[PDB]
Amino acid sequence: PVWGCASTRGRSAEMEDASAAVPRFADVPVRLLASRRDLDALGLDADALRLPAHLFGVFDGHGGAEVANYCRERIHVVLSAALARLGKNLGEMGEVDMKEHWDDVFTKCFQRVDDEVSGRVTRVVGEVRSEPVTAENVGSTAVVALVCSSHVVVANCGDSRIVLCRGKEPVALSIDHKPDRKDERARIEAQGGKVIQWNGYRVSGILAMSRSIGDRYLKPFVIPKPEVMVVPRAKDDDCLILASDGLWDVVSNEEACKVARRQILLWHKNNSTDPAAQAAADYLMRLALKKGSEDNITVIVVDLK
Amino acid sequence: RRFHRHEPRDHQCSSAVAKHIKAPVHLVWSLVRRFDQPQLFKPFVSRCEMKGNIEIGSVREVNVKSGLPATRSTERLELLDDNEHILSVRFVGGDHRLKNYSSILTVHPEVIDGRPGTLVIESFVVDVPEGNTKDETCYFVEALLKCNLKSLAEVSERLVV
Ligand SMILES: CC1=CC(=O)CC(C)(C)[C@@]1(O)/C=C/C(C)=C\C(=O)O
Ligand SMILES: [Mg+2]
Ligand SMILES: [Mg+2]
Ligand SMILES: [Mg+2]
Repeated sequence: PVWGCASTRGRSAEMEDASAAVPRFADVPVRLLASRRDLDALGLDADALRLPAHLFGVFDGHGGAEVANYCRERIHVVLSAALARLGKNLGEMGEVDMKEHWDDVFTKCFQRVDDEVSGRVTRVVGEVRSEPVTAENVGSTAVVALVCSSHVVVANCGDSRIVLCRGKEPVALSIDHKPDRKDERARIEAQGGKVIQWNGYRVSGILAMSRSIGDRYLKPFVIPKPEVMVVPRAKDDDCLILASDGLWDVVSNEEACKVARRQILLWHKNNSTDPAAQAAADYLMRLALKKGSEDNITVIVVDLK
Repeated sequence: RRFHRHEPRDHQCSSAVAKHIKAPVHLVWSLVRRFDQPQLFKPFVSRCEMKGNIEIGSVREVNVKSGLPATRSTERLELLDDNEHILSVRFVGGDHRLKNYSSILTVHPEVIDGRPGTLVIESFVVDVPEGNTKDETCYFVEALLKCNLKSLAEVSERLVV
């Protein structure tokens, strides 16, 4: 329920990174968090219970910042409406496959945002727009973390990454969507595309990721379908780190976890966002700058304990 | 086709892409001929600097946007036939992997849906970089060219309404 956000253009000409932090963005149907049997054990299975959730997001735009900003402004609204609708449908199923439902709600949310970006569906601005938001070569990564009392649900689409610092060990809650992945290469080549090593493995030799919002000039090879990971919260959990590759290209998961935990503990022993988590995010950002990153850097740190 | 028939050696690749545009040829050519402003229709160009007037041998310095395998390219004007609508450009520098890249773009009249329209053809010959195949190099260049001609079509058709 507590976070900090550090974000800088860095040594770059333009700023194409965006981030979002929306507390109480939606109410999560509890049937997405606990089985009907464990809730029925407490008698909390007849009506439609809901547990408020927070949403954090990092969006690394390319070819411009319009798509990243649009994801920041729209993803939480669409996801909130989708969860609201699914709440009126979980009670009609004897047993809830929670992981498949999370995958479906995040897939439909990301696909809706992508269709709004590309202009395949209309968007509300008292007025309606139907043209694409920007050119066909503009896109953005999207990593979102839904945090609630019981679970962290991660939806990833691109090469931005989120890491859970749990105990003495970092746990990656998202796998980068680089086109050299075996399953992603198999999908792209199965659709008739190519993954070419051209200053890195790239779709058609151009884009260094296989999934993103927008980038309609590279469809159907680049898709907006996210990978979702549902992880229950434990007392080992310390913090979450959501960042663009401006941090991950120069800082590893372990170094980021130890640095963030040490900075939070240091602020607490020595002494809306949280000041300690903000100190952690700022330290991570300036550490990525010090290591030599020339990229935009965005870091959200979510203190869990 | 006499303008897009390169003679590639085995260590190189050469190809061409075409695009039909619902706009008159002198408008499309009026866009393409601006050697100093490739951002007029190239979606990947962010900045372009050129000194002096446009003439055979002029050199433009191009900076491309993010999300690409390169950042800058130095390109020289090899040919500009205003009345034949022919533009030929050679890459002479930059931080990219397109060595000895030469392209020829021609603009031709054509009737599209009963209205005046344009056929744009852009061919190229380029050295295959070490580690890549011909199919990969031609596929990458064809992808960029297809994006450029699509954008040229959209800007040209938006300038008719
Ligand atoms: C978009 C981009 C990516 C690269 O990796 C090379 C380079 C920087 C040259 C380029 O501008 C390529 C431009 C090409 C092929 C054609 C053109 O636009 O006439
Ligand atoms: Mg970017
Ligand atoms: Mg990277
Ligand atoms: Mg980046």
